Amino acid sequence: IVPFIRSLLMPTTGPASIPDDTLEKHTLRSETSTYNLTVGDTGSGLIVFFPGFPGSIVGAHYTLQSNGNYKFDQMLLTAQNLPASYNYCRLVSRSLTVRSSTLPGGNGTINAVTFQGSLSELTDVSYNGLMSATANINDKIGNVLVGEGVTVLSLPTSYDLGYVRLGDPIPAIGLDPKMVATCDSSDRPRVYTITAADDYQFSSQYQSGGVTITLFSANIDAITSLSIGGELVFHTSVHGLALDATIYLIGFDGTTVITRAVASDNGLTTGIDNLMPFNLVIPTNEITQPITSIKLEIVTSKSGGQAGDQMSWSASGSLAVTIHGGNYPGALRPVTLVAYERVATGSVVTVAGVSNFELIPNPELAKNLVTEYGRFDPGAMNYTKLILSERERLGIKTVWPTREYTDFREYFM
Amino acid sequence: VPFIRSLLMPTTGPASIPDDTLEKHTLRSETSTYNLTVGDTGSGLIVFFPGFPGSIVGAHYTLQSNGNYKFDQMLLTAQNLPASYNYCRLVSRSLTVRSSTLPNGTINAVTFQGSLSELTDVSYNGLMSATANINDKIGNVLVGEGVTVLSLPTSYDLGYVRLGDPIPAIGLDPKMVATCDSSDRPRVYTITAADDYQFSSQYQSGGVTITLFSANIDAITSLSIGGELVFHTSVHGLALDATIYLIGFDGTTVITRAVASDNGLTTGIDNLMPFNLVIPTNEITQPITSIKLEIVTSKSGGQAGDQMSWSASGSLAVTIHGGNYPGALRPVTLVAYERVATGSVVTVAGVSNFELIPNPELAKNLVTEYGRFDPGAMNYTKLILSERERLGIKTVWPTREYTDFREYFMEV
Amino acid sequence: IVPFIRSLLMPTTGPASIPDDTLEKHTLRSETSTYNLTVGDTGSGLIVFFPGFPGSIVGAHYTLQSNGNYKFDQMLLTAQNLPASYNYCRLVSRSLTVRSSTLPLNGTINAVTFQGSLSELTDVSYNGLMSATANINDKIGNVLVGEGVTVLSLPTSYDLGYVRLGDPIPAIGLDPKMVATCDSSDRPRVYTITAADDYQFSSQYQSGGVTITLFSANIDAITSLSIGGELVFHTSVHGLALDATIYLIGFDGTTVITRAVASDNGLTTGIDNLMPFNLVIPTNEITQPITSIKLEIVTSKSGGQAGDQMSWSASGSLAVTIHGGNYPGALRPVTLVAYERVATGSVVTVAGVSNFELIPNPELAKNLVTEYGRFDPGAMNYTKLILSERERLGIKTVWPTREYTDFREYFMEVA
Amino acid sequence: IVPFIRSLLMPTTGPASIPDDTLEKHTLRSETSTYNLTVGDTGSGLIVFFPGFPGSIVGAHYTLQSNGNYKFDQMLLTAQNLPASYNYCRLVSRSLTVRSSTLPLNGTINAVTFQGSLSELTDVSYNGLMSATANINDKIGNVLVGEGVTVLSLPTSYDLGYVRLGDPIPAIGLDPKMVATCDSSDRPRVYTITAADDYQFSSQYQSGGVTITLFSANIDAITSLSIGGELVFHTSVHGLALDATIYLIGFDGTTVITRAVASDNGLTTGIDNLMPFNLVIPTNEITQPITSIKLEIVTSKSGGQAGDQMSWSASGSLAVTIHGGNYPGALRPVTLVAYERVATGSVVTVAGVSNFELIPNPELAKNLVTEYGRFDPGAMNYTKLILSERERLGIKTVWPTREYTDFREYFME
Ligand SMILES: [Ca+2]
Ligand SMILES: [Ca+2]
Repeated sequence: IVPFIRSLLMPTTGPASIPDDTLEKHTLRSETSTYNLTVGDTGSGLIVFFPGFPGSIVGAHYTLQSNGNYKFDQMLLTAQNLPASYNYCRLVSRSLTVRSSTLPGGNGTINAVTFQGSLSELTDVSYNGLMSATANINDKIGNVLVGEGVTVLSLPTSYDLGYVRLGDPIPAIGLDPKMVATCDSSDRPRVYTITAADDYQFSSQYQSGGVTITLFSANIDAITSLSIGGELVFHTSVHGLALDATIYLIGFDGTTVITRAVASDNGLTTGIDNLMPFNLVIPTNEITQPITSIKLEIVTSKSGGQAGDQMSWSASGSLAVTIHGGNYPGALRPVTLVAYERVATGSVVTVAGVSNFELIPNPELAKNLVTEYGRFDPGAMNYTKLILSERERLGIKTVWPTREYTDFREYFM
Repeated sequence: VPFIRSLLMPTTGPASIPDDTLEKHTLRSETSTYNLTVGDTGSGLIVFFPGFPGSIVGAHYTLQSNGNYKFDQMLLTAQNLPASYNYCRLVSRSLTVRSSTLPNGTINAVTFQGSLSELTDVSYNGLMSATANINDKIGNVLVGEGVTVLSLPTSYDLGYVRLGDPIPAIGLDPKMVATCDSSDRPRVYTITAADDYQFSSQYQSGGVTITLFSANIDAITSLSIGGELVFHTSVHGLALDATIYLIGFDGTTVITRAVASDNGLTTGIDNLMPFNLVIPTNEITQPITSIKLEIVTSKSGGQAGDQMSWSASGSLAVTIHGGNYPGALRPVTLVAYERVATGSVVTVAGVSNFELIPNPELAKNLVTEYGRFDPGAMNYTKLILSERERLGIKTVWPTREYTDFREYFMEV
Repeated sequence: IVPFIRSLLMPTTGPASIPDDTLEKHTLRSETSTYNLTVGDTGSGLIVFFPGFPGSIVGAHYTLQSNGNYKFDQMLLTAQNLPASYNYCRLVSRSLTVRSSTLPLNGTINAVTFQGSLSELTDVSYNGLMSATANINDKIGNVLVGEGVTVLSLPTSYDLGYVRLGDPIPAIGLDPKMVATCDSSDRPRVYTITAADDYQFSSQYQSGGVTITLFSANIDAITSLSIGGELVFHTSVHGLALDATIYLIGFDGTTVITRAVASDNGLTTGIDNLMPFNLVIPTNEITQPITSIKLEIVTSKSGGQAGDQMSWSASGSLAVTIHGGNYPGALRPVTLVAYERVATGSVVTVAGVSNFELIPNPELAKNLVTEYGRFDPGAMNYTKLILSERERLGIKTVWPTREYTDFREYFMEVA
Repeated sequence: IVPFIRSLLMPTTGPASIPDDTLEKHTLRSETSTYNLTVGDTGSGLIVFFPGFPGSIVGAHYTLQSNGNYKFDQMLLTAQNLPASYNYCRLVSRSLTVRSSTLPLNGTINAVTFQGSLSELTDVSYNGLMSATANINDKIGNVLVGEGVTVLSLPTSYDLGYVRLGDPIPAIGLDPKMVATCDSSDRPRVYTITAADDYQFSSQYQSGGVTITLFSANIDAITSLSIGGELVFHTSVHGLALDATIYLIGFDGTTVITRAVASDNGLTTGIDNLMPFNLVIPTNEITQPITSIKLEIVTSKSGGQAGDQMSWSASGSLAVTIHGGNYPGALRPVTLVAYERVATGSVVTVAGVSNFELIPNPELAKNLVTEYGRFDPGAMNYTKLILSERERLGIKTVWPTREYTDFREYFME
């Protein structure tokens, strides 16, 4: 059969060019992913996969703790870091399997679902709640035995997608040995607009150390670089007030991933528009785990203050959070969650997969890597469209009990 | 071929676009129904955004005796799509405009390939020249018979657009608003407001105000304004106040933002005035068609004779989020009416068809799919459009003719 | 051409037997509906149709008042009252047109077919109606009143049973106002209201008893219903007595039926005080469609001390049974035709036809022959094919009359 | 291949419209069911399934206790609560698998499909179940728990009407605990109990009153029901008062619901003393399936003293109405899956799919399109043919999972 269809439904067989109209000279590659994750003491956990991610980020593993909160374990990537060798990329196909491979010195089920939004948009991430994230029967699978395993297959979220910049490093020199410079995924940014205050009235008695408040908290999604811009305007009738403002980017496990000062001892002048601008740039290397929320903290203070003293101000303002390349299909959505429970503590949950890409090499590699437009295959796209339209009749799933996927592979070959 | 049917006869329902943008989606039809009231001049203008990917369908303006237009209201779909969906693509759309009441009149309509503020003439007769395409203009149709606006493609293989849906958020402010906006394909305007511009004037209690510039730009949904102005001065004690105004098609101020407040200028130094503005969609009450910057110069302890002066250089960048997404700002279809009896009702009725992706809550009960495979649908669409002139497929029609066209199609 | 499809799509042509498996000896009849309704001073109104109603009730007309409330005008029925001549019935097909016929261009109509019953609509405004359904072929907007709209009844299931019509039964009584009927009953609709689950009431007295509305709920009824169940009261205060009244409210907010449930029911301390509901509301008492039910309870202590604390705790569930209410077409679906900007005093004209399968009452049976009805081998499959291609064929439940007329021509040519 | 037959025999592949004459505009949905049940200390238990239930109730789990009694564990439902989003429903197809997934080889399963409702079973022991039916294709014995059993729902009539889901209706009340719904009602089941026909009661006084259980009867209820009727009492003795209570008992012997029918009802001599029944038991109050009803009557003599005679004669009938009880699938049939010898603490995993034809509630109707559904000329005939050849084809209601799997292959080819 058509090579692309083969690649699409059976990624582990290798790559093939997407039969669309995005004619770029490129090269084809397969990157494997292999992880042996350890089960925590509740025997429950969650793996978040970004099936359509155009690059080396495959997912993240979280363990569920006794207190009911998740805790970040680690990212799941490809064998090598693509940005080190390539500058542009497009995802061709991908599949990963998750199954237990071990038992601790002398158990378990999986629920999985493919959600059409991004991580922070899920309304329920519990083992059982997941089963309702989507209404599509072929995008959910329940109570599969961990030992048999589940297979996650990436299905398209649009074709004729452009190539994505990989966040490759660029030629640069600096005084700081820690300096970092890259060209990021940017085309198709996602933008969140937050009006944190519209004549919001703040009022409180002085207090040594200042009074702190969290003006707002909002769910947003970010895996790679983002920028935060905009401004808050403050009004006050009180003399001697100074502000300290800090933005926090929170991870899926509730921990603080990034903190940035926005205002430091910003004094407020009476009867005037006090401007507090935001000029934040958060680079990818600082994001240690997926960001799922953003909150603003403001600390109001008065230097020569006394117990009882009045500190008050009114504020108005909007921020814009720009996730570079955030709306590129596959970059933040969709998400495939694989949850496991009742697995013996200390067991090994093994992840193994392949990702196939269309790539454009970086300058150094371009000297030795030939690139081409790729096999003309007249009916490949029509066939793909036919297959996907008949998705329900053919039973092509995004999540499968591995045994069934294997049977499906035979019935295909 | 369902797509062709939906495209040319939107009121029959939606169909998936036969392109290569394969996303699991659902198909929906949203109606638009309005009974607009005719002002005392008997003249008015309806501005339609034929390709708008979402719930905004147009805006109504009445023409006043003084010759200026006055904003009436927005024209939307029956329900607010962003409340139920996160992503969208326009499949097809058509709207009819005709008089339904007597308490007379004609219509001129045209489809302009730019955005609203780019039109050079918006008068009832002037519109007839906005385009050279005979199939994109229609003149003096009787208001009682009506006109039909049909949405024709401005590119396929367009991506799904974020709808400006609300995101989960909690804040101390009850008026707090948080959304994920239409962003892909931003439109960017760059304005160099000053390049060593010399300002000079004699003191004056209260300060001296100048409008540094005024420019035409278009915006319906969120936008941001960044950049900076740099000021130089040899005079001591000067302070600046600067404000940005976003103006509506009717000349009214829609939005004001302080950019500088009592910003004092130091001598022999680069005085920086940054712009960090974000204008959310909920604040835009009517389409924005221009932007202007105001600077007020002042000297606190000054006396007559004192000379106020500074030199400035600087550039701003106005980013209209998702502004260049085809259909978001351009094209525009204008339907103008005149000589209609005052107090009459101009009735608008239409259908909008979309490919949509449900929000998280609705996704729990709404099944999404890739959509019928129809091998020759795109080729047939391309053939029809290339023979557009020979087939007479218009973007604006005298309704009677559109109706005949519908019959001649269902019988072919 | 298959008579049934012809009847279904063009009801005014006459009846035909439903090609299903409900083989009963019956007769076929057509009842017309004709009304000249008057437009109120706001120029806005609403006609509610019960497109699938198995009997003579076609709809109800309401005018919109200056204050924003609707006001009941009258019921729309068939030329004759079917229950007076027949005992059983099945709806075959039905169509109605609504248009302005007089002048004292003066108006628009929005119409929609909702898959629930009247009280379940979330928005009944002229423009809100456009969203009641997502089906593009079950809604129509801003049609000129002079051209008009056509309501076409599409099936909500076949192989439906015959419905009892609410015919009079032989009876004699001392009361001249006595009424006895055999009612539509198969497939009742049942609403269960747990009005209170240890609800705590405590109120200051007030002359005449402190009155509260324990609860209010949306329910639908056009014909007889019964209300059963019981409330159990507990109290530590002596001398309290309760008055309870069930109220059945119309779509216009007016009280349609009121029934005493408790009258001077005294409450004994430290004991389960029982308040049973044994209500039967007969069809002839319902003057307009019911859209809500409320329980008013008046608590009184024997003294009469303005301000005297009153208290009791209550628990209970009531069951509201709408006889035959779940029979498809009896309460759902509903087709609403709203009009606005019509000149005050104009006449909105309604004209239609209802087709039925009927079983005559005893007296008429002596002269009306009944039969099983034409065998037509492919009629049901043809129907199913047509309905499954409903969107492709554009078969609507609401149409701009001009289009429906074109559709009829396009049909009589092929056949 | 007929989608409907595919759905019917292989529910996990998704829904299809029933090819009968109930032509309603509807939508099609699949709801999964996933449960990890824990085995008690006897290593024995019972799962009761309602294979044809038109809605979200799939079944109930009971553990067998050392004393030989069952104990209710929990209900087994679909992933989401259908009555919250839809108002009407029809069951298209359904299948569930039951197998052990953990070990802290242990155990066997016996399963049977009984044509009555739960309380009508004459024997619910692990081995007794094998006789509940004579149909060889509706019973299966000693399947290993590790391999598992598959319950397949087979029709109990077509051309069934849509069922009201017990959805909430718009209502407001003084009580925050107020509940109001439109219940499954078409085709009610009615039990008529003549509790007494001039029954003579006589007993010596006792401080506290004398208690008797006039009668006890097996009835079945899962959702709302009402009890009506009346008892008439006669007596020659002065000063007697009665207390009467109705108790609705669960399958495990526990009291699920209690209602006072008479409280301090005094008896007047030489007159007909009326004791009406006006009970309405809403669904939310039924915590587990009801399998019996009993009436308790406490006779007391106010000014009574030791030695006092107490007596009365009674006559009466009650009518218990189970709303929608006789709708095929609502109470009957029932499929019982029993397991024994399973290691205590093991997990018995349940995983299934339910397919429905539904009508959305008013809010969802604004965004969910409904249709009549694919015309498929021979689907019904093919279904009738298949079912008539049920024995020859070996189409079972309960299967050893391995065989069901083979059956699926033999069908897809
Ligand atoms: Ca393309
Ligand atoms: Ca039948």
